Amino acid sequence: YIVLTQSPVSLAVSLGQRATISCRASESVDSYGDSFMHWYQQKPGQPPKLLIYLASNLESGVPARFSGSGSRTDFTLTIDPVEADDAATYYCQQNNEDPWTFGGGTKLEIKRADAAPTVSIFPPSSEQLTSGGASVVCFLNNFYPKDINVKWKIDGSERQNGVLNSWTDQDSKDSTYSMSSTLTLTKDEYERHNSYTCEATHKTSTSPIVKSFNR
Amino acid sequence: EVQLQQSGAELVKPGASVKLSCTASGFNIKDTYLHWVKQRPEHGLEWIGRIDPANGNAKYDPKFQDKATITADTSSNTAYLQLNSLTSEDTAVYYCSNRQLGLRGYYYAMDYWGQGTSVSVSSAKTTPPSVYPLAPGSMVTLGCLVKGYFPEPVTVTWNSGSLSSGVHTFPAVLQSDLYTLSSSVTVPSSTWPSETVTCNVAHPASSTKVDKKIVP
Amino acid sequence: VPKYLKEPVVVGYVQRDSIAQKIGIKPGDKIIKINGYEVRTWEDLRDALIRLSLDGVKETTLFLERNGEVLHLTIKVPNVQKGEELGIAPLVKPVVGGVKKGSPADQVGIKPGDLILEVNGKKINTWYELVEEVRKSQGKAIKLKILRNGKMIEKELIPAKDPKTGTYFIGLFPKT
Repeated sequence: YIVLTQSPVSLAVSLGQRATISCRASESVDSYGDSFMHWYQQKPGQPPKLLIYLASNLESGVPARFSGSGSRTDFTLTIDPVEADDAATYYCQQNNEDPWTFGGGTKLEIKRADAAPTVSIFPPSSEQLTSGGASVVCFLNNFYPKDINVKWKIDGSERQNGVLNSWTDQDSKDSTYSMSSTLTLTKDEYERHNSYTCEATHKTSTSPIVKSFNR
Repeated sequence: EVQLQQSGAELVKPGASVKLSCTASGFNIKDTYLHWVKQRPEHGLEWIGRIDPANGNAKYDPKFQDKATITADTSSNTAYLQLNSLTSEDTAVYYCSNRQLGLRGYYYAMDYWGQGTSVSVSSAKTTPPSVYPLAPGSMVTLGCLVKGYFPEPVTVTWNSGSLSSGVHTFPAVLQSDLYTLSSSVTVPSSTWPSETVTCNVAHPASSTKVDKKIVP
Repeated sequence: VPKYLKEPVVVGYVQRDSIAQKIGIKPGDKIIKINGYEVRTWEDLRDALIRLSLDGVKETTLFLERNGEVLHLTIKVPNVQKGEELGIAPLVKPVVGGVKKGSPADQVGIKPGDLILEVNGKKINTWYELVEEVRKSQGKAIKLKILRNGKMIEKELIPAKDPKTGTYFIGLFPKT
């Protein structure tokens, strides 16, 4: 079968600039003056979407800033200029020969200007306290770059026990990330304390952004 | 307009089988082929096979030739994917698709995908999610916690879909054989709490469809 | 890449029920501008159309040449998010440039240089129409009237479903 090796595996490109992704095929994929090689874009949680087909042809509506070149065994997808919407994983695909194969994928990160998080803290719901649990939730929204730190404090003293973090994928419009931080503890010990602090440390600032509530 | 509409998420136990469906609109499958593609969590795309609905001739990747069985029904414009003898490598999102192409001199592309069907292969029983609201204690941020479910996935929407903007739904996390995620909505603080803000949660495997409105 | 992309926008084909047909664009029309975007090539047209849609323009003026006059028509800007297009194409005469060996067309003796006049008693003027009729054949035999050196010849052939193209194929490639 035709092996498709895709390069690079990952890259970070600044808004406005050029992205180059290559696909190598183990055997030729040409027939009667066409290359049976195509490029897909896959956004998080979405099905693949065709961009280029038969090496070089734009799918309807796909902007000219996308182009495909190559023949035979060596193919390139160019994205120039790159925009916020291009945050995604890209795949080459060949169908010259059965079975149809995909390349391994290339994950494109969009480099944008640094942006500090918007922090929000939320107390446990009555609905949760009634059922016996106590989750304190902190949203760090719309920041760049992805790297961020969160510290919890219960009455001024630090806690990392029972903290879980989850990052979104890069936003297709503003190129930012977001992060939820969830502190889970028993209803029991939650009601034994008053001050609940969430503080975010991000490249944008030496001093942390702090959000609190008193129970 | 062309659509490929796939059946809902499936929780299945190891060793068994599942049958997924794909229903096509705006074209006759009989005039073309339907394809099935596999995508495991954190993995890329793998072609499973195609079928010609006109003659039932299905072709596979030799690696799937015996674990996947592809059938089609022209009268109901529908293709099926049957996975048998399920292992944990079979846990994935499954996509049906159609492509049609014009060649040199008359280039065109028709390319359509279903939304995908999630298949979880597990011994574990189904547990429904708990759905808790998040409220503060010119822009207001509100949330919705979805706690302790199995398996994935779950769908969260705000005001039945009237809010797709300013919405962050975070990837689930696995804590002791249960899943937890949350979602945040940011609206103009004139709309809240003047008007309704409600998170809609659906969990296929436990057949749950709870709504939870956010109150001060 | 196809060479028409860098050529002037002379309409050869108008898709049926397309924005183009609705407003009365005809083969022979030379598209020269749309909104404030000069159209010298098919590529310019494509790029302008995508730009307008993405900038949220709903309606704009299309400038044509017809019998040496400029015509101004208001068009809906095609929705690129739905893949919607204007519905015009450059002329590709139904002249055979190549015949794949072994193909249904090869088997019935179709040769490079043939002019396909008619498919199933339906006159065609363009390669797009031939393609359309093959796509709609349902894998049943189709009749072709062919012109070879001024002589009228009748041919009948059965389209094969081709896994590469996802559709019926008879084995013909147009002349460029």
